[PDB]
Amino acid sequence: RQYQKIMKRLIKRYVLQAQIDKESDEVNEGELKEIKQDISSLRYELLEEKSQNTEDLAELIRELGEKL
Amino acid sequence: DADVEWKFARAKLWFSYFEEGRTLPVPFNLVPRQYQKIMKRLIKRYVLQAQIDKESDEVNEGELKEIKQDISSLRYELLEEKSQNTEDLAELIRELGEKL
Amino acid sequence: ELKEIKQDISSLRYELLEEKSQNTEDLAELIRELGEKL
Amino acid sequence: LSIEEERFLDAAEYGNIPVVRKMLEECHSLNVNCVDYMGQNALQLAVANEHLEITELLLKKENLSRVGDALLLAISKGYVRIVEAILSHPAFAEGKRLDDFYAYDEDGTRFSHDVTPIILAAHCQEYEIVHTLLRKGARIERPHDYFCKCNDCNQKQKHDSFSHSRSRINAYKGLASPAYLSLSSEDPVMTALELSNELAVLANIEKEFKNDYKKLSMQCKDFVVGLLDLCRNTEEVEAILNGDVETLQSGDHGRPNLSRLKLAIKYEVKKFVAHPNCQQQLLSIWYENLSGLRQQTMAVKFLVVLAVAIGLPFLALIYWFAPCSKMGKIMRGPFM
Amino acid sequence: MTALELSNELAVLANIEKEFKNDYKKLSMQCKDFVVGLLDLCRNTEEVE
Ligand SMILES: N#Cc1ccc(O[C@@H]2c3ccccc3C[C@H]2N2CCC[C@@H](N)C2)c(Cl)c1
Ligand SMILES: [Ca+2]
Ligand SMILES: [Ca+2]
Ligand SMILES: [Ca+2]
Ligand SMILES: [Zn+2]
Repeated sequence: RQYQKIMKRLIKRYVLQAQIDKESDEVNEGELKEIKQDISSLRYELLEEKSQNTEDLAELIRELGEKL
Repeated sequence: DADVEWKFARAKLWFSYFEEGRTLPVPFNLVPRQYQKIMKRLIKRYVLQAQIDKESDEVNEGELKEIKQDISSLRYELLEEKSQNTEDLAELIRELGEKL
Repeated sequence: ELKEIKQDISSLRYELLEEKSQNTEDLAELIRELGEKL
Repeated sequence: LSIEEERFLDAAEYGNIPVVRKMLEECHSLNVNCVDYMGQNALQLAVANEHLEITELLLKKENLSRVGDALLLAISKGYVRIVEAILSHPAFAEGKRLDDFYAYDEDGTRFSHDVTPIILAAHCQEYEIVHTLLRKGARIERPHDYFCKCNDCNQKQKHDSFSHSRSRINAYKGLASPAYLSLSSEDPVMTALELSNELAVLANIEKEFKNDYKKLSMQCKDFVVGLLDLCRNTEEVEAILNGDVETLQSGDHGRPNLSRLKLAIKYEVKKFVAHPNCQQQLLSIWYENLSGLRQQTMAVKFLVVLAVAIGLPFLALIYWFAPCSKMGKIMRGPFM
Repeated sequence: MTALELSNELAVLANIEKEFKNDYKKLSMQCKDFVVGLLDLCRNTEEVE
């Protein structure tokens, strides 16, 4: 079954080269926007995260202040 | 490339007369380590200019993805980092609450 | 140009990771002093 | 696949550094060599997406396979930091750039089996990577003559002639690249000219790869022309055009030793000779002792030819009687 | 083998379907391009054969 082995070897090599050629295509406006949207979502995640971190934290310190 | 082709032909014509050779025409010919320093300077200048020209190439889909993957990894690093920061912190406050 | 943008992300990563690491180090030191006081 | 292995591959592909670190430090059953649908393990996925932090964590593992293929993939994509990190691996101690070390799966290698890291870096003309590999002793092997009948060449011809010819063109594609030419030899302009001639010869000898060798010899011509295009003063122009004037013999009667320019004309560089920097030097030699006649229009030069034609016997008489004279010096000029 | 046979089938359908002749000629050219590109990746005589 050397023919089946060689065909699998060449098919995989074709898939890798086909994806490389697709990566060699020029970037468009749609792709750059998907990247822009990534930054936009990261901003919402991080700003809420740190705001939540301090709100829970300051509540614990508020309990500490009440205990005195 | 016609301009380059002619200038090479003219230059080949010039080198015919560069030799000391014959001065009289047809009727009358019957009768009797700075170099190493400069090369290093130019090689470095070539490398810098070659990299500038490579930077002048249009961006492709592969390069933009490597940038996209950077943002993706940064998101995982920062979200875990802040989550770890509060988990260790709240554990310390939990110990403080137990101490009272 | 895309590299200058990539370098921006790279510097932002170093600034934020050190920042949060510094935030907890100073914080945990204060809690360590609190634990010593008991 | 497996849930644990699928999660590990997904985290290693998408830069999830904390999760891959935790799994490396806490699983003890997940094997680092698990591969995805395309047969790419964690290291190849991390390198392909340029995850330096994950790459270093994986490289600290001992039983990590596909490390040499990971180096080859990192080289082919640029990724200087990842390339240096992989070169830090103990498998590349003192050099591995001269079996199955560069295989990217069970059967086969990602690139041609003869393409070593130095050849691959030269192909992509990564100046940073080529400089790094050259500093560690990596060199392209300078393949033997086409009609070489030695034992080593003969064995390659019998085993596979198709792969042997493709290995020869791969080596020449590495030597002819500007990145390797400028960083490997002390005299890139001299090397580029000689390699340009050699590839031009091989284009005629190898009819099958005639287009490839003509393309590579054009690269060497382009490099030498581009190297001449960067010169800014007469001293740098002479260093590219004439060569090492200190060790050159001289040019006859005060000329700038046209030996390298004669070699360029023989090799038909056609753009190095036709360059304005080169044309300026030859024009000065052309109008050697006739400074005023360069600026005159073509009509004046036509009248000069007619005047010389009428006074041609007188000029011949002057040359016989007074060879070393004002007119004798002018007549010996190439334009005269 | 599949690309060759599908290339022939689409070439036949280009003549039969005059309305979609340009489409079927374009698709049969894709199958030809795939088979040529698959042959272009071969590195040794065993893969070429
Ligand atoms: N110094 C010098 C020098 C002198 C003459 C040269 O060329 C000769 C000339 C000059 C003007 C008009 C017609 C012609 C015909 C040439 N003869 C040259 C001899 C060979 C013959 N086939 C062609 C050269 Cl190239 C160099
Ligand atoms: Ca695109
Ligand atoms: Ca690019
Ligand atoms: Ca990265
Ligand atoms: Zn040999």
